[PDB]
Amino acid sequence: RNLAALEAKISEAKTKKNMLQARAKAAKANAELQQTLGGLGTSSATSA
Amino acid sequence: DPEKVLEQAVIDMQEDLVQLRQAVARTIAEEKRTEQRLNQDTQEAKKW
Repeated sequence: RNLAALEAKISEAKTKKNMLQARAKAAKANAELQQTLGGLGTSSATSA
Repeated sequence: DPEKVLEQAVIDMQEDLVQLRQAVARTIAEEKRTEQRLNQDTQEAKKW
């Protein structure tokens, strides 16, 4: 029974951590994309 | 001069559009993967 419980714990922890990390990476990538969209610097030609 | 400044801004935009296209492709891939995962999980539930 301890082995069954430990296997369940290991599987759930591994899969949940992996998916959480993947989703956090996707979210930060999306935030970076939004920043770049707002961070466009082509307006510097106003100096010329 | 303003000519060079705005010209460089246009060039940088040429890169930025490609970067955003890459981000869109990544998002498409992620959504496809999650769709496949949920779709196969629903079938595993029916098997159980």
